Amino acid sequence: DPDQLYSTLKSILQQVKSHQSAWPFMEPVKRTEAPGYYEVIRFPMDLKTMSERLKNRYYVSKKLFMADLQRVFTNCKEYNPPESEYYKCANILEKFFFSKIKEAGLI
Amino acid sequence: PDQLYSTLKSILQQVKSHQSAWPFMEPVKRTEAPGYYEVIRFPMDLKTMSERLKNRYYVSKKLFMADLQRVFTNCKEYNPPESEYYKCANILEKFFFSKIKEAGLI
Ligand SMILES: CNC(=O)c1cc(OCC(=O)Nc2ccccc2)ccc1OC1CCOCC1
Ligand SMILES: CNC(=O)c1cc(OCC(=O)Nc2ccccc2)ccc1OC1CCOCC1
Repeated sequence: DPDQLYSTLKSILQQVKSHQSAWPFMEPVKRTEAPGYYEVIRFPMDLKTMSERLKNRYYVSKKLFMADLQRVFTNCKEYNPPESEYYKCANILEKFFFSKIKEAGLI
Repeated sequence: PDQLYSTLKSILQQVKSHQSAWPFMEPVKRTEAPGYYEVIRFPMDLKTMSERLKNRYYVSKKLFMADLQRVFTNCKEYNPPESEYYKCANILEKFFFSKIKEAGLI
């Protein structure tokens, strides 16, 4: 069922975006704010871009959606220090993310 | 190539000796983890990574990172956020990233 998947992913993504630790991940990181970011990170990802991909019917499987969302987190942990606010936010939001996937029974 | 090999060996060994590595040392058994292999399609562990290393599979940083990252993401996907295993995954992942940055791999 394609619109089953779509509705579930929309719901999940929207809850992730509304989470209080989502703020670092809402938009493409700007080169002005992140020194040499696009030299280090070859596959940049963010929640805006994920919203568009969703709207564009790109997420035809769980696996694709997970991959982009995990990329958000791995980009962040690759680039930032472990005790930085952004790294902490990545793990809080990841925990939340997994709890919402488990809730939905996405399999 | 033996530059890469030595660096990866060193990193992997340090990861395996870390006090939070214990959940990841061997393949998870279906007897101990209900429906694990239904949820997790690409299982990974540090024993298996040691073998792959010895087997000269890790010809690039990217391949090594991928398998090690998979160890953590498998664990977080399957376990509760406040479970001991989930906590260990993040402690060990932090340690891991600090060691790869130290070596100038990523
Ligand atoms: C997911 N967001 C980031 O990874 C990020 C990192 C940023 O880090 C700057 C920096 O100097 N980081 C750094 C510090 C020490 C060592 C290496 C990198 C700055 C803005 C960043 O993007 C956010 C995008 C919108 O929210 C505010 C900033
Ligand atoms: C990386 N290891 C695991 O993910 C794991 C999960 C296991 O599942 C236990 C379990 O019931 N987890 C669970 C708890 C609440 C809800 C769903 C699953 C069992 C053994 C597991 O690994 C073994 C424990 C450490 O010793 C060797 C491997």
